[PDB]
Amino acid sequence: RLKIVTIHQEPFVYVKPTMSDGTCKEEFTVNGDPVKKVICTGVPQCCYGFCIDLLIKLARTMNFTYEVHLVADGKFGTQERVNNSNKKEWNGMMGELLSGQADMIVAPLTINNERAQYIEFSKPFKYQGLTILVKKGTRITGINDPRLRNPSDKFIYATVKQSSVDIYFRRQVELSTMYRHMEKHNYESAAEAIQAVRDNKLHAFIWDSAVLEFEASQKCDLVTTGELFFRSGFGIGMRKDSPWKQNVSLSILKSHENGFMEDLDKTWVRYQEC
Ligand SMILES: O=C(O)c1cc(O)c2c(Cl)cc(Cl)cc2n1
Repeated sequence: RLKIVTIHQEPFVYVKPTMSDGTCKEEFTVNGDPVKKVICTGVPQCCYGFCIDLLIKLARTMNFTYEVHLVADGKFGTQERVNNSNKKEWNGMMGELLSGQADMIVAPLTINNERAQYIEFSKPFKYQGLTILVKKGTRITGINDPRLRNPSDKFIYATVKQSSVDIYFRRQVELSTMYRHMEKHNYESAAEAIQAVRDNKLHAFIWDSAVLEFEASQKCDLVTTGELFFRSGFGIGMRKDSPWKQNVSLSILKSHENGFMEDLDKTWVRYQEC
């Protein structure tokens, strides 16, 4: 069985406890359909969501058995220094895939050149990017809006401390002005930041576009605004010498063409009524 590694990241992967009898609660979408779930260890737990639906579709069309587990260190994966040395090694899911603890990463893993040098990405199953969350009525054109480009205590914007977004802004010389402002207001978690916008304590939250659209679709007082920026995509991760490489991509392309990927978006991200 293929060792699948994933991570808790709503709405792509939800993680909940099993019921008293060890099974996963039978639930259904507002649409009325049965929610597909799988046991993922990390203690057996219940995993479901956009990427789980995708894994199932792949497992079925490619005919392969699998077992899912949650990444041990709870990280997506970046190259960090080990034991106070200059030697660096991948942590998170990147690290588990390279070490053999996993044979495939199924999660919203952002595609980028640094990672592509060590592993192989399938064709993107969904595009990725950042957007801005604000309270309904607030007007912001995007990352180039005046109130973002020229910071002041009058309009507070931020992201999550030590997150991929925070690290990205910190490394861009061109964003130094925005970063100096953000570092003063960054939050401990995305949940707290989102709540701060609802409570009018944070005026704008910069974060993953799918996550923010998910939030806006359920909370009437919140909306995303401006054009998506710093784009890329999410892909399935596998070692370079993987035998499922071409087959995973061919399947993803077919799912794009037949409307399946859009169906997943409608189900897990774009909710009807807020
Ligand atoms: O490093 C990553 O791949 C990464 C990192 C992140 O921080 C991600 C967030 Cl908030 C949301 C989603 Cl849907 C995917 C994310 N991926």
